[PDB]
Amino acid sequence: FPRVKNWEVGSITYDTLSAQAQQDGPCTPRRCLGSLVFPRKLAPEQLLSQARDFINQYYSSIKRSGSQAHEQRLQEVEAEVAATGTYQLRESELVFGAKQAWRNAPRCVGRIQWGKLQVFDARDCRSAQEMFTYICNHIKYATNRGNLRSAITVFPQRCPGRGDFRIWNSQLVRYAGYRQQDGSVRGDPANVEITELCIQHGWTPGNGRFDVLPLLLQAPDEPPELFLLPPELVLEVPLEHPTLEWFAALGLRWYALPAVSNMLLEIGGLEFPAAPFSGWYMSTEIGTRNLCDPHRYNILEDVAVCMDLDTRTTSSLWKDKAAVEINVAVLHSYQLAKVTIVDHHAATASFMKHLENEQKARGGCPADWAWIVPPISGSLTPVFHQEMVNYFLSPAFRYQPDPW
Amino acid sequence: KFPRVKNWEVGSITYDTLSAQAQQDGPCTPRRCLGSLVFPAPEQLLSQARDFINQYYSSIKRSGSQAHEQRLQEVEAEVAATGTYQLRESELVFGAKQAWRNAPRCVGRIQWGKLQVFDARDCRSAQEMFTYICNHIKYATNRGNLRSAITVFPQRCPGRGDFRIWNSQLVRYAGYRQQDGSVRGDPANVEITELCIQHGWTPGNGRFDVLPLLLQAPDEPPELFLLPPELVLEVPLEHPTLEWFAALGLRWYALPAVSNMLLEIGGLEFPAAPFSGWYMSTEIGTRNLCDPHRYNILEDVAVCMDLDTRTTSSLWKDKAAVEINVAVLHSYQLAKVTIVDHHAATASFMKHLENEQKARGGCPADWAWIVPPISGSLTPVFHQEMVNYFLSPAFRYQPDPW
Ligand code: HEM
Ligand code: HEM
Ligand SMILES: Cc1cc(N)nc(CCc2cc(F)cc(CCCN(C)C)c2)c1
Ligand SMILES: Cc1cc(N)nc(CCc2cc(F)cc(CCCN(C)C)c2)c1
Ligand SMILES: C[C@H](O)[C@H](O)[C@H]1CNc2nc(N)[nH]c(=O)c2N1
Ligand SMILES: C[C@H](O)[C@H](O)[C@H]1CNc2nc(N)[nH]c(=O)c2N1
Ligand SMILES: [Cl-]
Ligand SMILES: [Cl-]
Ligand SMILES: [Gd]
Ligand SMILES: [Gd]
Ligand SMILES: [Zn+2]
Repeated sequence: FPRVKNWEVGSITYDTLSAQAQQDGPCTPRRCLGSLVFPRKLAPEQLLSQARDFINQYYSSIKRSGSQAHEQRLQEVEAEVAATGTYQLRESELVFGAKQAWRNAPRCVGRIQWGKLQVFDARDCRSAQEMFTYICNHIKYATNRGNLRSAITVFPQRCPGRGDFRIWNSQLVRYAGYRQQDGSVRGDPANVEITELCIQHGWTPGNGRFDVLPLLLQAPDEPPELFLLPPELVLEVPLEHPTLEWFAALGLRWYALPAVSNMLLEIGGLEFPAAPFSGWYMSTEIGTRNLCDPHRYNILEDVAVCMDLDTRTTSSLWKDKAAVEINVAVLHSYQLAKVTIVDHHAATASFMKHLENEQKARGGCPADWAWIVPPISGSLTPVFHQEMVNYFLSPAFRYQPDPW
Repeated sequence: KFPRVKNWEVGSITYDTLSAQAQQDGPCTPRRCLGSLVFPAPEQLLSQARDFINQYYSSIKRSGSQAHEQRLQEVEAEVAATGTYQLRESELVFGAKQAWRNAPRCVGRIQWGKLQVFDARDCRSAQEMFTYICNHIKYATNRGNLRSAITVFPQRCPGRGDFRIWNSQLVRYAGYRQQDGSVRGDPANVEITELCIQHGWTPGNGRFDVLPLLLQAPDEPPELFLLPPELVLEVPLEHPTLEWFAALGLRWYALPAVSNMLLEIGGLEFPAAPFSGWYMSTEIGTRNLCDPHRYNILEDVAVCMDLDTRTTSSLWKDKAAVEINVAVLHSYQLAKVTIVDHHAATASFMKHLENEQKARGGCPADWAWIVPPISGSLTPVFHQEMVNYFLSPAFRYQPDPW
């Protein structure tokens, strides 16, 4: 059992939960591959094994392991797979599995919220227009006029033979990325590719660097089709700085709802290639990574010139100064627009609290240091000085190949 | 079947084939990654030595020659008669350089070839040990124009105890416990401070009192030595535009000299081999001054800046730390003492990664130590995937002699 120390306080804990980590990660005794974004790469006998495991801790959670429907629920799954090859989850199980998968996400710093998740059951949807309506209900419910609420919508489980439901965008809200004469990009460079696929599927392109892309939604086998998002459903926050008057004039915006729509949900060995989840932003995500990454909007320099900073020498720390103000603008703007957002200090402090809860509850917590520590001011947050153990638990969210 | 490594800023892809040569095992398994943990006979001495000799003769473009095989035959003969062997001087110098080159958590390695190696293997006592160290500090500091160096004391050897420097660095500030249960000075140094006191040291009462050296000759108790004040170059900290900053009375020293690590070369172990470079400004500004468990000045600086410390969303922590780092850079540049900021340093580490890929087919690197403690993704190393592993020669941690 790995010994884990916190270097700020000097406290020691042991991660006993790691002992039940199965689906092996990328690392070996000879080399650590912890920093890698995608680890490695992306007879029904196996299905039952994962199913019994999932059902077993469901009843552990609600006390009733031993006797009662715990007994009973086990055979139905057994019978259901024997008869049909796959099985269907009880609604409560779907709910429990969805929360568990979020609980188990090593890279998520917001997991103190894992208990508060609204699960929409969309396993009875069988059309692209149906998905779109399901997505739109989600977006509307999750956005909630700016008082954001964590939400996941779960579409039908993958079946052997015949295709899958699948959202082609990485998120429900993504901004356009347009190539050009110089091969450079107006808009978001992260989304240039899906922008490419949007246009070659019949989407009329747009103005500039903040065009909300359409959804490319895909029902089984029958190839994808475009769906335009209602403007009133897509909540956005124009970016202003509380004291730097010119910041507004930079014309920056970001959307309200971070909703990830390309990850595969695994509960009890069943796979949901379409299960979009949503929460609310940590401000560094927008202010530091989206706006300031060299390969994203890359605005750092432009903001520095406006602040009349000395960009002639790295040792003026002009990047650092401009980054902080871009972050200050994000927090101020979202607060002004009354849109739920959390700063990286508050978020990491809550995660520390989440660590201690999980220590008592499960004897440890899978955490990926490199993704939990914020992208600015890392050592000024408590998680920096906290050792972590990273491993895979089920239920879980996994990456998956893209539909092309 | 070598690890694929991507740079996400640019889109580069390389394969770390060097990792396959990893001569030792770290803490990670397929079950779990322990990457963020801070702390992770003749026949085996023989195969270690044989691999280092192979390395040395590769580096001088003399692999497989007569001189090469002769040296191999000499080494395994000397292990037969004495249970050990001695490095030739050129082998020692190469070995110390590789150890730096091989250190996964060092962002400064672009410099690895420029290292002054002082051979103190003939050192006979603690008193002589002290003289060697004083010369190291004097050469390395060089009146503020810092030069990288290592001094190598006698290797661990059968029959005799170890040379050890008890201090974790050659220059450290005292850390005194208080009536508040508090600490006056550097809290990281309470233990060594206590040891010094109970070994005869007359303690000070300031926040920046330079510690004496506790130096251990084989099978001897440690002996206390005071550093000549004028040997220890310091920099009072001031801020280019915040004039009240100077009144905080903060200082730091010029020379970062790590002195409690073990240098391992071809299976031989050097328990005492202090090495020194020059500071990256974040070590001082962010970690030494702002860690809650170090000098912890962040809040007092923010209040002075008249930031709103009631709420986290004003980012008072981020703003104060940025100015503390500016202060450090300004002060060192003013004082004409070598310093590198985290942007230049990470930029040069990227060049090292590129050099090393051409040279060795990769480079051992610990992402979490290489990414600076502030402004991580503003630096190019953040977006670079890395493979952590152990190569030898190497610097290793070792237990405290007490
Ligand atoms: C409610 C507030 C939430 C906050 C503040 C938050 C914050 C974050 C952040 C900052 C990341 C870093 C990933 C990156 O930068 O690419 C992340 C990752 C992640 N989050 Fe959350 N999150 C929240 C809600 C949720 C919810 C509701 C779920 C699932 C139901 C979830 C599941 C995940 C997963 C699976 C990752 C892994 C990222 C990856 O592997 O690419 N999070 N979260
Ligand atoms: C010359 C400029 C140098 C710079 C800018 C530099 C920078 C750094 C930094 C920032 C760290 C980690 C900081 C921390 O532990 O909080 C580090 C670690 C390290 N450095 Fe360098 N260094 C330099 C010279 C050297 C030299 C000359 C050597 C040895 C000959 C060396 C060997 C090491 C080793 C072994 C570690 C990691 C040890 C540990 O993890 O505790 N460095 N370096
Ligand atoms: C749910 C949620 C909350 C929040 N605060 N932020 C997010 C966005 C971060 C994110 C979370 C996530 F789970 C997936 C992605 C996209 C994939 C990223 N890698 C593979 C390149 C992004 C998502
Ligand atoms: C040589 C050198 C140059 C430079 N710029 N900075 C340093 C100090 C960094 C350092 C380098 C080192 F090798 C050891 C330590 C102390 C160990 C701390 N860990 C266990 C938490 C610190 C050393
Ligand atoms: C190379 C490195 O592992 C990679 O850039 C990771 C580091 N940590 C991260 N952390 C978060 N939250 N998001 C990211 O995209 C990354 N990128
Ligand atoms: C737990 C965590 O690994 C630890 O606090 C590390 C993080 N990264 C670091 N990076 C450097 N350069 N120096 C450090 O001391 C640390 N501390
Ligand atoms: Cl985002
Ligand atoms: Cl230091
Ligand atoms: Gd102006
Ligand atoms: Gd002033
Ligand atoms: Zn690992």
